[PDB]
Amino acid sequence: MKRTFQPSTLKRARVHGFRARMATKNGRQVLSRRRAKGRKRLTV
Amino acid sequence: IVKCKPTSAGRRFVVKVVNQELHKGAPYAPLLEKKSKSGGRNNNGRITTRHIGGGHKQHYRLVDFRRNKDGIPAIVERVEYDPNRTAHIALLKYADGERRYIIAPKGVAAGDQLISGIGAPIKAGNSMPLRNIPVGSTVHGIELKPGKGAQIARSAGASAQLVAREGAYVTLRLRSGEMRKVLAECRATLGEVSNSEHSLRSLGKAGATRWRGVRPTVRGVAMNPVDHPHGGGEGRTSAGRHPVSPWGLQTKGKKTRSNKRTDNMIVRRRK
RNA sequence: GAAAGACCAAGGGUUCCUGCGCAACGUUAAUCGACGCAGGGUUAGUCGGUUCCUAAGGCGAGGCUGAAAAGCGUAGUCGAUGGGAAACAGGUUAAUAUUCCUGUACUUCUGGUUACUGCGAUGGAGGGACGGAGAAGGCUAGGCCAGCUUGGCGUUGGUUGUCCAAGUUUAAGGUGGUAGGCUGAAAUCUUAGGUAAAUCCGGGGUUUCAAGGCCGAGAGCUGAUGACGAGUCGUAGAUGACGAAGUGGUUGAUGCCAUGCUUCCAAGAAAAGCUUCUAAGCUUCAGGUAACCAGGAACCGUACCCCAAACCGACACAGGUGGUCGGGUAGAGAAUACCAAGGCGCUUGAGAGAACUCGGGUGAAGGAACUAGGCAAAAUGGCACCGUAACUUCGGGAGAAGGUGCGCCGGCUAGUGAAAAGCUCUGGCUGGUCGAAGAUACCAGGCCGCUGCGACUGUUUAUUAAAAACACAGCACUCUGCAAACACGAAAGUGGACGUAUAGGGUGUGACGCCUGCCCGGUGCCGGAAGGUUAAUUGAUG
RNA sequence: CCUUGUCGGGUAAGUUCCGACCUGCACGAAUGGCGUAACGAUGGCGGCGCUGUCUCCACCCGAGACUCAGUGAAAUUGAA
RNA sequence: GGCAUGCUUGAGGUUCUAACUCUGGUCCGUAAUCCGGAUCGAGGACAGUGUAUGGUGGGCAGUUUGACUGGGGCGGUCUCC
Repeated sequence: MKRTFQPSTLKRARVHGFRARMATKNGRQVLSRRRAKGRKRLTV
Repeated sequence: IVKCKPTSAGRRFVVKVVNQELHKGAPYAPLLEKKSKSGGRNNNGRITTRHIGGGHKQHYRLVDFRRNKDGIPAIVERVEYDPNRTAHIALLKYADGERRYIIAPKGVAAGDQLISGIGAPIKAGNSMPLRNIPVGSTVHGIELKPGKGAQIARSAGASAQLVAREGAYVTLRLRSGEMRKVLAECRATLGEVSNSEHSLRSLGKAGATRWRGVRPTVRGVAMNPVDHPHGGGEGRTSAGRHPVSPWGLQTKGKKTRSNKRTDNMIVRRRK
C-alpha cells in the first residue's frame, strides 16, 4: 500500500534546498555546521 | 413560506421561505468583489474560533452605509438576494446614474425616497439626522460616531425605538432591551428591515447546516480529562464540576462586561 | 482484449540500438539478457517550458513592535493545478520525428517604401469572466449492410455460384455565415455621476424606423490533376518502376454546438493581452493609419520505462500510483461469455498417482438430530401481467407474500424520403414442432413472525473492538451594544466579521407525539448595603 | 442480590424468549420519563424452504507432501 | 460656644479645556490610507500604562501521601509500669 515517501523535485528544493536554508538564521547555522564537518553535499 | 412533503428522510421537516419579488439572476457588476474564506484562523495560522469551515463561493457586495448623497431623489430598481447577510438589499439609482446597494426597508420595487439633511420627511427609507424625528418612532441603521456608518439595528427584521430627547443626546431603546444615549448628529433611517420571515425556518437535515459554513460540535462530557474540564468518567457522568468553558470560564450566568469607558452612555442595563 | 493493448503527467537517469563476451548476477543451465567492455543514438516560429497576467500563500523597502535574536505589515515582486498568437497530411531508422523530407497552410515582429494624418498614462469605461441539476434537439467520429474492382473453384457429400476471400482511403486550412442563440435600432440636443479631464461610458429630452447587429457546430465546393493503394514487373531473398475499385443506405455516441437553454438555492475566481477615452507632454518630424516589397522568430526539454523487472515498498517483491483512447457478436449496460488490432506462456523441470493438508464436483434414506449459535455450504435470482396484510408521521410498508407466460418454424403480416421509392423498423394474436428440461450456459433477492437499543443518511480506535459509542436537525439556559463576549499572541496586531442581538460565543439534551413533580439547607452565580472584621500608605504617644 | 421468584403461552421436554403480578436489596422525569411508522453488515428468540452442518462418511478432479537431477536457508546448541 | 475670613488639607459633587485618547471624517507625503503630519468632531482629567499592595485563581507547575503484617488490602498496633 501507500508508503510514507512519495517523491517530487519541486517540494524537495523549496523545503530542503540551499536558498531555503540560507534564508533563515537557524538554517545558516545548519550550513556552517554541516560544512565544517566536511561533507561533500550540504544540500540534500 | 411553504412546508415540504415527506418524500425522503431529509425532506420531512424542511420549511422553506420562497419569495417571488426577488430579481432572478444577475448582480450589478461594479459593486461586487472578491471574498476569501478564513477557516477561523488568524495570522499565526491557528484556529481561534471553533466550528467554522467549508461552504460555498461568495462575492462580497459593497453595501452603502454612509448615505452621504444629499438632495438627490433616488429610485429603486429591484430587490436582490445577498448571501453574506440575513436581510435583502436594494439597488438604487439616483438622478444621474451612480447605482448603489443599500439595506432594503419594508418598501419594495420602485418607490422613490429622498436621502438628505432633512427632506420629504417621513417614509420607510428616508435617511435624516436623529434630532429631526418625532419621539416614539421606529428607526434602523443607526450611526454612533458621525460619518462612520450604520452599526446598530441592521440584521433581518430589526429596529429600535426613540424614547427621550434632551441636550446633545437622543436616548433610544434597543432591540435587546438596553437603553443607550446616542449623540444627536448621527444619522438614521425610518422604518424596519425587510426580511422578517426568517425566524420561521428549519433546515431539516444535518447536511443543510454544513453547506452554510458551520462544522459539527462535540459535547464536553464525551471527552477526556486532558481535553476539557468537564472531562472523562465512567458511563454517562453528570460532569461534577460547575459548568464551565473549555478554558475555565463560568458559563451559566456570570457577568463579563468590563469596558469601564462607555458606561456613562448606558442608562439601563438589559434585563 | 475497459487489459496482460496503445498514449500523456510525475518520477527515474542511458536501462534504448549494434559489435564483442558469460567469471560474478538471474532463486537451475545458458550460446540469452534490463549483466560486463567498445562504439552509436534525442534536430521545432506553431507540441510542452521560458517570456506576459494572476489565486491560495511567501518574502517585504520605508513603518510600527520587541532584552538581543526577531515578529507583523504598506508600496512593491514572486508564486499554476488556471487565464494570453499560430500545422496538419503522407514518406523515411538498425535506434528520432506534429521536430528531418516532399506537399499545401497559419500567426506575430522588425527594416525600408508609399499614401496620409492629432499622437499620448501604469489613469477612466467596455470586454475577458465562469454554479448544481435537467431536457428539447442539430451534427459528427465510428460500426454494419449493399454495390463495385483484384484473386479463387476446394472437406473427402455439395459448391461458375443468387458462391468465397480481401480491398473500397484522404487531413489542417480556404470559401461559406446554415441548425440555433442573444439583441430594439438610428438621429439630435443636454447633463449635481464615472476621485482631473473626456468627443468614451452613465442619466435625461425629442424624433424616425422595426431591426439592425453580434455569436455559431456542421453540410456542400475546394485542398487533391495529388498522395495512399491488393498487387505486378524489373541475386528480384533486399529493392527499382508500374498500380485497378476507390460508391450508395442505413445506425450512431459519455464526442462538438453549449462559456447555450430552462429551473432550483447553498447565489456561483482574479488579473492581464484585447477594444475605446482623455491628462501632462504635444513641437504636431516624432506618433498613428492602410498599402508594399525586404527579412527574422532567440534558449531549455525531446532517446527508453510509465497498473511497471527502469517509479514508491532492502529484492527481477500476488501490494500502491493522477489523466485520455477503447472495435465485433449477444446484452439496458464501460457488467458478463467468446474473439479482431496488439501482446504474452508469469526464469526450476521430469516422474509415480500413499496417508494427511488446501481449492473443488456428485450422493442412497433422513432433513438442524451438529453447535456457544443454521457459522459455513445449499437454495433464491430475468422480463411481462395478475395479485398483496397488520400498521402509519398518509409519503410509505412493498419488487410484501404468492402465481402464470417465455424455444425454433410458418398465417395473417413465409422513422428515414418530392414540399415518393429500401433499409433500421411503425404490432400483436394464430398454427405446426423438438426435447426430462426453452431467462437451457456465465450473469443474479432467501422469505416471514415477535421483541431490546439508537429517529434516520453519516463518522470512529492507519495494524485484534464498527457499536447501543461520537455526530445530527430540533429544544432550553446564559453571557455579548461594537474598539463586543471570546481566542491567539511578551507587545504591534490578526480571527470573530468587512458581520451588528431574527446576530455571535459557551454548556447540557438529542427527529416526532404526550409531558417534564416537590426541595434554596450545602456549594456556585446574581442582588444589596446598614453594621462588623480587613492591605500596603500615614506615624500621634510611650 | 436471594432466583431457574410466582402465573399463563410456545416444545415430547424451555436457567434464554413473549405476556402479566409487584413483595423497586439498588427505576423515575431535559446525566430527560414513557410511546413510536420507516430505517440498521445492531442484540435476543420462534417458523417455512433448504441443505454433507450431522447420524457416518464413500468416491472422483487439480495444486503440494513422496522419488530423481540442479541450486540450497532458518530459529536452536555445556558435552554425549 | 462659636462669629466671622484668611491661611493651608483631606473626602465628596458639578462644570471647563490644555494633557492624554479616537480600530471618526477630508487634505498632504503618495501612484499606498500601513504609518506619520496638518485641521476640524467626539470623549476628557476618566480611560489606559508603569511600580507597591489586597482578593480570586487545578487555568498551570514542582511535589508529598510511613511501617510491622504466618501474601497485602481492611482492621489492630507504634512510648512508659
